[PDB]
Amino acid sequence: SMTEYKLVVVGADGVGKSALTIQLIQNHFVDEYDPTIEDSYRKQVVIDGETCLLDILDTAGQEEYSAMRDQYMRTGEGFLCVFAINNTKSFEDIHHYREQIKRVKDSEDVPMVLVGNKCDLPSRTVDTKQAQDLARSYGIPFIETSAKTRQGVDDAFYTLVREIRKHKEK
Amino acid sequence: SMVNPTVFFDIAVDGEPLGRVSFELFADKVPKTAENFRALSTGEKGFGYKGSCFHRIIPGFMCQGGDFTRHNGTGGKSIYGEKFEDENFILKHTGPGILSMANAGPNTNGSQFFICTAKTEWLDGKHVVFGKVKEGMNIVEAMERFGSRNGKTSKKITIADCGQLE
Ligand SMILES: Nc1nc2c(ncn2[C@@H]2O[C@H](COP(=O)(O)OP(=O)(O)NP(=O)(O)O)[C@@H](O)[C@H]2O)c(=O)[nH]1
Ligand SMILES: [Cl-]
Ligand SMILES: [Mg+2]
Repeated sequence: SMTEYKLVVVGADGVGKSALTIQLIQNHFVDEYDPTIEDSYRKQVVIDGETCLLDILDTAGQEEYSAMRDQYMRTGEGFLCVFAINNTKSFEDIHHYREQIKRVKDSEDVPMVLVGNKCDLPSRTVDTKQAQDLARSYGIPFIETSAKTRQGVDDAFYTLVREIRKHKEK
Repeated sequence: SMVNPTVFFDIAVDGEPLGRVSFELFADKVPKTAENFRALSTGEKGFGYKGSCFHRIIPGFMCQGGDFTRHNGTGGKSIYGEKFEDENFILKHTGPGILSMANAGPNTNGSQFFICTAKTEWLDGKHVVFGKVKEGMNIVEAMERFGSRNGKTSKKITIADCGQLE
């Protein structure tokens, strides 16, 4: 079989949206910070035995162009909502991204995965339990990742595809 | 001008001369911000714009540059320290040629700046406008063609020389 999924990566600035995406697409970790305006990637993968093309939209961690950010969300089928485990503000921003996604998709049931990135670092400020509790209240998966070590990278994207597939079954 | 300094950038494309852009710096209305840009253009403090890159060029919007510390679009510093406060918002982003400070939120001016190639009114009250292109807008228009939707440039656009004009 073959399907195709539009995935959109969102979250506050500097949390690792691009580093996660580049690990998935290019299998390397970028230590330099290259701020995003917008980037798009395509990758063929096999998830649960079902082949699919992932169209990934890597968005900027912006708060000013929310109106422009709405078109991204309209066509996206699933959303990776990323915060960094050493950036409490980025975690506090998550509910804003979820409210935005729900508004644009006109639904309370939108495929999404909460990603806590940078789990390799020793400077944690957000507790795993805090993130697990938030994800539970939304009814969505929570995945801890490190773009640096590649821990959880495939898991985050593949879990998002599973969430889309589950949503399409309803 | 009898009051406002004029500075110039000699722009290069992969090291080859493209042309000169000169700027009027509005020291009459935005003195601290204009003085920072003037001094960074002459290099008189021991650091400044000479050699740095226009790292983000988006056609229809702006050309942004000025990171001479990290050389990657995240850095920069002012003559007053790493950052300085937003001086005023008297002037607005009214059209092509406006020179304004890049920032990462309130009171984070360093050295990065942008040159508008269109009216960018949504930046009013968030970026400090402090100058305008005097001569060489055709050179800015030429630089704009090396940009792309996401700001990445197809050739390296640098400030090969800069300074203050009489
Ligand atoms: N140690 C560590 N550093 C990481 C990790 N992910 C990203 N970084 C670092 O964090 C910085 C920002 O990463 P980046 O992916 O550009 O963040 P972003 O969310 O895409 N930022 P923007 O919203 O501006 O596009 C970079 O210096 C990058 O190397 C991670 O898992 N571990
Ligand atoms: Cl902006
Ligand atoms: Mg990015």
